[PDB]
Amino acid sequence: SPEQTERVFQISFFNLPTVHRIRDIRSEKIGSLLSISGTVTRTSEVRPELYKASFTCDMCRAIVDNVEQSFKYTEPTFCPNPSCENRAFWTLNVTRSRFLDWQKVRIQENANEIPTGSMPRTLDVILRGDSVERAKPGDRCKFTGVEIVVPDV
Amino acid sequence: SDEINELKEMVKDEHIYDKLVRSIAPAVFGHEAVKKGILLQMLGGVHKSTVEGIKLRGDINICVVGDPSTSKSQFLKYVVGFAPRSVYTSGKASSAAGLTAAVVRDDYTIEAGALMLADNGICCIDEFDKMDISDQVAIHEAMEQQTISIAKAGIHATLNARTSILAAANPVGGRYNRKLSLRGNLNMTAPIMSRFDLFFVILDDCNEKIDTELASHIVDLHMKPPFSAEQLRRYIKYARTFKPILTKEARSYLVEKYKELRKDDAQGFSRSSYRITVRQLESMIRLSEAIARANCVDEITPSFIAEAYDLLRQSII
Amino acid sequence: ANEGEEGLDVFSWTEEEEREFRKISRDRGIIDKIISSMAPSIYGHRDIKTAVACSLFGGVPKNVNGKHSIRGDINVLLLGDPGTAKSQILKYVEKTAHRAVFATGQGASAVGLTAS
Amino acid sequence: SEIHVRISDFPTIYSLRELRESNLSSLVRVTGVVTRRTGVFPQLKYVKFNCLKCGSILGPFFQDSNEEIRISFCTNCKSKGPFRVNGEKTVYRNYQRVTLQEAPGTVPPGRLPRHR
Amino acid sequence: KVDLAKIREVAAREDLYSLLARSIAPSIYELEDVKKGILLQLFGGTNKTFRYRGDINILLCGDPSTSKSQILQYVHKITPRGVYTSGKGSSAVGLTAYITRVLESGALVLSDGGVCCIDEFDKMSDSTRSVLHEVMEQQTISIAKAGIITTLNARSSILASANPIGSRYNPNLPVTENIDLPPPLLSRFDLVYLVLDKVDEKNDRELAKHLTNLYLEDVLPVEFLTMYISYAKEHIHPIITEAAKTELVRAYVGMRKMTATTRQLESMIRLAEAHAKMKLKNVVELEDVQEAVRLIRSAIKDKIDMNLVQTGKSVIQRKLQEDLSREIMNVLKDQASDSMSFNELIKQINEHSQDRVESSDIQEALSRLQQEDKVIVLGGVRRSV
Amino acid sequence: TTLQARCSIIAAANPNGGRYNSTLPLAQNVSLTEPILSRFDILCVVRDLVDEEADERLATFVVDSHVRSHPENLNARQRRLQRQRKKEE
Ligand SMILES: Nc1ncnc2c1ncn2[C@@H]1O[C@H](COP(=O)(O)OP(=O)(O)O)[C@@H](O)[C@H]1O
Ligand SMILES: Nc1ncnc2c1ncn2[C@@H]1O[C@H](COP(=O)(O)OP(=O)(O)O)[C@@H](O)[C@H]1O
Ligand SMILES: [Zn+2]
Ligand SMILES: [Zn+2]
Repeated sequence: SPEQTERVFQISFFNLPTVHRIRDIRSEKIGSLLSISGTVTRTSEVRPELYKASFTCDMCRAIVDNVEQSFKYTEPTFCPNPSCENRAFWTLNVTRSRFLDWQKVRIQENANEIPTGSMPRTLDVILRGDSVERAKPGDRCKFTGVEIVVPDV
Repeated sequence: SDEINELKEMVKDEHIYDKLVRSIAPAVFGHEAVKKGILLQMLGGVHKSTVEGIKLRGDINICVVGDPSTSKSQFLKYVVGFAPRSVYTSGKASSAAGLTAAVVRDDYTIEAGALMLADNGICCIDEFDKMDISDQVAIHEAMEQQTISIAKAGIHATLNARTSILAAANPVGGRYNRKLSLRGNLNMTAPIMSRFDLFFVILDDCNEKIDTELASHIVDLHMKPPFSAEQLRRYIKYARTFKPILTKEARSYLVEKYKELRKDDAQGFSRSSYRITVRQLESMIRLSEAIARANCVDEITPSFIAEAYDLLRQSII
Repeated sequence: ANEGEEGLDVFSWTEEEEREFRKISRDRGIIDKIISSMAPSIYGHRDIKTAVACSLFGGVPKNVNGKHSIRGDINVLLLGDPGTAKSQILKYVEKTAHRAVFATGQGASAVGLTAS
Repeated sequence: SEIHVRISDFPTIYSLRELRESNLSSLVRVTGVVTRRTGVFPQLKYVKFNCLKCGSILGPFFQDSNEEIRISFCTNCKSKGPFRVNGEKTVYRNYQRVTLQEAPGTVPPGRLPRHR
Repeated sequence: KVDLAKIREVAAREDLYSLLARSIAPSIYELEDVKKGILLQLFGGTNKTFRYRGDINILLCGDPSTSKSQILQYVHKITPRGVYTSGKGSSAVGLTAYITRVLESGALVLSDGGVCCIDEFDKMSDSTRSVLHEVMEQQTISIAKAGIITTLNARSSILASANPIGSRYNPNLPVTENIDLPPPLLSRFDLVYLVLDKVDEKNDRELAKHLTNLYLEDVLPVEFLTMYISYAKEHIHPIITEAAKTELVRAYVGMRKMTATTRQLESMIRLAEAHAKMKLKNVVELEDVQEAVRLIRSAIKDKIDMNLVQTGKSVIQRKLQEDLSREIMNVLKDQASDSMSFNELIKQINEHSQDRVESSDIQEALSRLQQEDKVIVLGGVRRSV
Repeated sequence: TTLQARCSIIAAANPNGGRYNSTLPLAQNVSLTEPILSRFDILCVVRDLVDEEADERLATFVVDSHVRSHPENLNARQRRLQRQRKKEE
């Protein structure tokens, strides 16, 4: 077994004192530990995220690895070889880079907390790592984790 | 750790059969034979695959016929809320197609029917008499071959649906008539009647003592059991782990008792077996396997086949 | 469900299999062996097994001078009482034929068959 | 000119629902039904191009049938230029995409299929 | 935009029954049994689990000109939770959960513990009857569409108002066969109220005078009713005593030997539970049991003869089967072939056997004989054996 | 479009009333008409007749098949193939 990578430890914090509704979600508490009860409408394909990325320079074949992609696919700017002056045209290393599972499940609030004459508000929930394919659509279910904000890619 | 010792003290009991036929549906008063049949549906037979590729049904299908106040639907609620992978449905209609897979424009896709959602489980069907003719001809393949084959427009497939059927069908035209035959009171035809494993006729008789005891019992569940539900589930799953095997004397008793069954169904001059078929022979071997699973033994005694023939003799009249 | 056929094409053959075919084809009574071996899990029904063997092997389609066409396949109807294992023969032909399509009841449309 | 090998009977069968990140860059055995099949298309097995400003030609690069070969520069000039296919050495191979939907008897009952 | 002592002071009065009975519908003077049935639906039974539904169900059978949609509007305004909908307006799977755009679900799950008031209840489609069958029985809707399986708790009390076909209907022949609704729905309604009545010029002058008194001139308040139901439904938990079960079982014995089912008994149980919920005593006394027996007795005033089957039709079907067997025997004596045309044989059977009946009854008896396999049908052709 | 569908059609039908009548001809036994019956080359009629000895051998065969097809009856795959061939001989 020659291939040995760093283990991607995932930390799960459950049993919060309170649970939030989708209607109760405000933007003042992003990056905070929240628990949300809801019903999944549809689930997405278990797809690979580019978690840790490695790239090669096309000029001098220098290697830059551990590039982190937050929300868009990014390439390194400065070539680490001081003799080379490359700025663009970086080739991705598919084998060397480390990937993670991704799933985007879309949830809405339950029919018990839906008020009179309202369409249900929706929310996208990201499952990564071990938690992929755990939630099936149409189930009353509680997700505990992080409220995040995503930009227009 | 304690549950395996509890299971060990279950399997060494002297009267396992009576405890298991009394533990099924404790809220429902009476009808111990229907509880025995429902228990045998929860245990069931073993699936067999012949080396010629021919599949043999291991599932058990009960039809319960009775007056409009006989707690057939209470049995249906008990089986749905108790047994895993169980689906309640109405036989008359449902949203889109019920009990059948439907094609949907979105290019067509398959919506699973209530038979498909009860995969390796129990599909409790209410109002089974007024079911649709497409549902009739899909059930005609769905019981035995355990598949529904749909070839519509651009999409063709076969869909495996391993499902044991519990149905509760009211007699058409009112209550059950005791003078008529059991075939006369139901809307089903011959082949779908022969596809059912066993039948249970229950009547709403009008006597003083039975009515007073039933009424006191049903008010005794309003603000007033040999095995618990988890205990029953553990023992039933342990019986599902058993795969019983036959003996030679069991084969001899089964062929002689199939001779006795085949003799007694003669329709006079026509020499026609209107109800007793080979499906009754597969019914007897499935009920013998279920009863051998009930006592948690690996072999079928000829007494088990005798009890199975007693069950078919109760269902035949 | 059988995991014993190891290969990309189950209906393919090797040269030794062709030699065994030529060996067993010259045996007198191979017709009765094929008929008795067709659906082995079903007892009796010699007419059914013979008709299924005839439909499964089939005749020869003919083209006369580029002007006339003769159908070569054989279509077999099984009419019978329930509980006579009519559908298990159909499932055996599904296992046995090189290409096999199934349809039943109201679930087969007019354009689910033919083409749409 | 070239021979190809079809590897048969991989002992691990993975459905489309069970594919994860650990199975990338590896052989997978997938059961599924084909719904959409495109036509036969010729594809350049080796792509080569002519730089217009320089006399040197770009070397032939093998096509991986996933993404086009990214031409950052030329072998004589270190900048992008006009590139078009030379007829000196061209090799064509067949290419066809199929939409492999999961089989409806394989999926959990009532769920959605997966497309790869 | 745009305490509980008031509950306790009317809880101690002994005249709160007629007070709340005239408070719910002050405009309608008659049908006090109808308003007390709707009142006991607002109170309802307790949610029991170990599950049985505690809510009573009311179907109003009456003429459209007789005021019933006013009562539906009033029970909509009184209730804390509840939705008024029209039967002609919503059908198919509209009243239950349907996939749109998300899952936009209907009123049968949005009104948990409340009243769903369906006007023009005769125009339910067959899919909607099948949905409503598990609404009454399972108190839980369940669908499986677009990869979404949902099992949603209905737990709703239904109030329906039905329309007879065309004219008002005579009381001599039973009214239930006029109503287009299937008898599986009628067997699950706890209370049916015949709103049909005839003019007798007694209070119709009073109705016209007080109806014009809103033009000539300009009991508990509705908000007090709303908080009273909201306090009674969750903060009050009645219990069943061992004493009242004896009067319950002898009342059921009296009903059965008069005609009754065990659904009627369990309706008495939940009705007495709802009356104890109204009285805020947290105990089921004697009096609510006899009140529930009286109300269900008045409902059955209007061997159960359900499934839209009267025993006279149930015996004349077999009589026509015997007459068709005799006609087939006469045809077999006349000719060797037993196959005959349906119209000519039906006309001969109608002319020769007995008085004139429907032509559908003879072919229904022949379909019965198809089920018993005595006679074979082709198509038509009817071959006797 | 003139497609080719060289199909061998194997159909399984039922008689009228659920059971075949031996004293009646084939035409009113089936719900099929003359042209759909006319293309079919071999039409196998099966009658479930009660016999004192055919039911015996049929019952013995079916019970022995249920015994034989039960799951509880040099490597693993080689001996599995060997015992499957021994079972099917
Ligand atoms: N013997 C009994 N024991 C317990 N409950 C009963 C019994 N008989 C009737 N019931 C109650 O009465 C109801 C009878 O309804 P049921 O006969 O199932 O209607 P249907 O015949 O239309 O399905 C059930 O819900 C059940 O709770
Ligand atoms: N030799 C046989 N003759 C008749 N039936 C058999 C025989 N062997 C097995 N069977 C039974 O026939 C059943 C399948 O019958 P099927 O073809 O579905 O009936 P139908 O002909 O009404 O469709 C199987 O469950 C099997 O147990
Ligand atoms: Zn560089
Ligand atoms: Zn260049």
